[PDB]
Amino acid sequence: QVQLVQSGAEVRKPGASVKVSCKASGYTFTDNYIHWVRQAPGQGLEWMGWIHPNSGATKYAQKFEGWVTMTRDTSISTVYMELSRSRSDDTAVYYCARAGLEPRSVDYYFYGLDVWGQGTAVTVSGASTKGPSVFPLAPSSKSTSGGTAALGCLVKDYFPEPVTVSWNSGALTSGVHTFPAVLQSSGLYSLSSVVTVPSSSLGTQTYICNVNHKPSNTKVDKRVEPK
Amino acid sequence: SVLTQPPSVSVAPGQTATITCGGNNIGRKRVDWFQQKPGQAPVLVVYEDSDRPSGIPERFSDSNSGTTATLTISRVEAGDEADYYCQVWDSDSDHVVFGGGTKLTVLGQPKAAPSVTLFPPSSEELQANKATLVCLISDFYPGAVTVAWKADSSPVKAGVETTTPSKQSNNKYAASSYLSLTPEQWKSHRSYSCQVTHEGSTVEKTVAPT
Amino acid sequence: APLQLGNCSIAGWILGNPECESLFSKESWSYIAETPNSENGTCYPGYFADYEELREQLSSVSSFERFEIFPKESSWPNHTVTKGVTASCSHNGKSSFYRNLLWLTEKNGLYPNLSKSYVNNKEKEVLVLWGVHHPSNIEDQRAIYHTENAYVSVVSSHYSRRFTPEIAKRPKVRDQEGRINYYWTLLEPGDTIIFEANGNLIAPWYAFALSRG
Ligand SMILES: *[C@@H]1O[C@H](CO)[C@@H](O)[C@H](O)[C@H]1NC(C)=O
Repeated sequence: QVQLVQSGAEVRKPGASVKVSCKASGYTFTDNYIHWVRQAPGQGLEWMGWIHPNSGATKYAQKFEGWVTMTRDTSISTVYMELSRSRSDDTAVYYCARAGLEPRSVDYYFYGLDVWGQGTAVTVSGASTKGPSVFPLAPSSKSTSGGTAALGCLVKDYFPEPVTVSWNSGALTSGVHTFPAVLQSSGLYSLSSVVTVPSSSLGTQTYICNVNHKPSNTKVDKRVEPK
Repeated sequence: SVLTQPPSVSVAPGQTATITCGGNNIGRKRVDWFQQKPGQAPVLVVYEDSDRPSGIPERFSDSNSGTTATLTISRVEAGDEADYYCQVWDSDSDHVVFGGGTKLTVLGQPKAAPSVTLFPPSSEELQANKATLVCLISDFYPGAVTVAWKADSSPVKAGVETTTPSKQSNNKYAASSYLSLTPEQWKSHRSYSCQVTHEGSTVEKTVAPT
Repeated sequence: APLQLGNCSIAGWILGNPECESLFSKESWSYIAETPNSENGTCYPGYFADYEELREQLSSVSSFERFEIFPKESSWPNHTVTKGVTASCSHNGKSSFYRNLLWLTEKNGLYPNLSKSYVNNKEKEVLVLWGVHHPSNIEDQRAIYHTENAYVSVVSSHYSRRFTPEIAKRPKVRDQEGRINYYWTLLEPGDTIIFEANGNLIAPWYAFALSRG
């Protein structure tokens, strides 16, 4: 059946040349336009441009004009999308779509997007493997919702993913919630783990969070004390 | 052109949900709707006048009604839960402008309210010429919130990073927000506040240096 | 015998307006003046060249035969003929177009240069009508015809004209800011009419063989 298979995941440093392929099969390659869209993580779709295999014509969006370039190859039925210059904000999933929906009237002569690809994970945010810096979010101040207090530690400035956080070497499993990390503009991840513990036990019970970052072989344990 | 879509629309199973797409869009102007499930490529659901292409149920209909675009799904089921986008063709530049997006939530559990816990920068982090504020949001449903940081009642948008909501163990949604500030900036202001808005209601947490 | 044409005008019945043809057709007639304008005549805004001259020639025509000068499927292989319809010429709630004129659009992202001709062997003068589209916006011109410097050339032994349509936004008439100017000529028997265009051409579909004696 008609499908578009895209290139694999890509990791690049800022200023690098990001090139994404889009192979077409199941239909005559030189029939319809191919559109490219970019989706920032957990954000909307941004149109980039279109290229027609039959003619080679290209019309890019204003935001992407200049630094993006769409090429085509009828021999292999592949269209390319090369970003000459890259930045951290360009980290997104890139889709190639076929405009196989023929119009009906000259008043609305547009070829709608019907067949989509699978996406290409482009993560620029160029950094190197780095160990995590763990800082304790103390249970101090008025953190009492009644009998219970909240405490945790902050895993900051680590790369790549993932990291494993445990409490008291696995002794504390109830009330544990580890949040997903944020990809900062520096290209380094950062997440937080929090545990809801009774406030009465604070001062007598020791709360230690264990962080293991296998990509850097960094294992660190941090004691979270009130004050 | 710019197309505006509600961030989230909640509908109980069996009811009818309507998604709105606004802007100067004339009478018909094609108006194409797409469906994006988590971790999946967008799929076209309706085009032109209704016109469900392949297997989209007849419950899906696209009506313009003036300078607005409307997508209607009747007898909403679990499978309809996804993010829906509106797309038009601005003929002044031949640019395929997409919409903001709408998270259609099919209510399966009672709607909850966000829980906010804000942590001031730690003593050790300040010792490393760094200062970060951690705002943690949990146990809110539907999974769509807006986070706005304030510093002495002044809105702050510099250094703000926020995770997208994710389904937790209890099938609710959680998110986190961070404020990256210099040590001088942290103690320069008298107070720092984290504001979370969910389904209209707003929950505010404020911390101050010592 | 007279020629009664509904609410329609001479142009509407000769262009092939969707609502005009459902009322009347005829071969032998002597009177043609029914309604001047502001009626179902032109479902698409435009200018009819030599309308009064055509009215005089069409008056008192003894024999009238409608024939397909250019077959829809056979004539244009590398262009899309089914895409040409408009809401301003809608018939029975569905977008339509003139029955005697066919809109030519691009096919598969290209609009190849076309060269079609008709040789008159009917022993009767043949009425040929066509149109040239003037897009309201430049982007619509690129979408349908894939060329900005559009040219339409109609050349014969007796008639010869080259059209260079220009994009110009005009006041909305029948919900269409674009315009299609209509032109006609009479093909003497034994003569051939040549159509050459890279776009913006409303190629003829049906022609009329007529005699004035
Ligand atoms: C046009 O013709 C229809 C019937 O064919 C008639 O009902 C209508 O009155 C006519 N219009 C005018 C303005 O006379």
